[PDB]
Amino acid sequence: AYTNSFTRGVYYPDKVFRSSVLH
Amino acid sequence: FKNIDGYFKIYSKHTPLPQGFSALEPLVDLPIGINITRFQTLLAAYYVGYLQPRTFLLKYNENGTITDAV
Amino acid sequence: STNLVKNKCVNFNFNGLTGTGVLTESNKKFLPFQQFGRDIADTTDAVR
Amino acid sequence: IAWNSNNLDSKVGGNYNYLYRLFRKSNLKPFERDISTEIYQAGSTPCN
Repeated sequence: AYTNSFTRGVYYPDKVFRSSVLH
Repeated sequence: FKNIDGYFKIYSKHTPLPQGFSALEPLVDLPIGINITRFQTLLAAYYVGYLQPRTFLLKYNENGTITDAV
Repeated sequence: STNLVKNKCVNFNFNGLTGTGVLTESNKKFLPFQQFGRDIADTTDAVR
Repeated sequence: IAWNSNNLDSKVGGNYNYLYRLFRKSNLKPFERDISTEIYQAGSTPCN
């Protein structure tokens, strides 16, 4: 079968805190 | 799950495939290195998607969490 | 290791990274896997 | 770190218990190990 991944699979790429930044 | 120079990273989240955003905090990383070209599952229904090197624009909100991406 | 001094410009060394500045109590919500804040200029803004 | 081991490693008669891999079909990645002992085929005739 098949399904659509709408907006899934997003993970924090590094162990660095960040805030109000569009990295 | 992914493997880079042997290092095996795992990320996960408890979400109570729907819409919205929910970033996956890492839980474990296995620093040994296995040449992996297979995958299985032991024990229902599940999903599978693969990963490609894709540049992303991440929107860290004020509390420091990924709330949206491009 | 030494003691921790806040509200004063000090020559800090956390886990081997040097620097200089004033240390303060932060309300930033580090998640258990994060050890560093980071600035626009790749400057450590906050630490654990 | 490298340092000579003539003191114990080498003995009389030929210490052939320390191996190396001479032929490989192509080059390597950084940091990968090959425990394969399979024969190396130079021509087009299978050896099996």
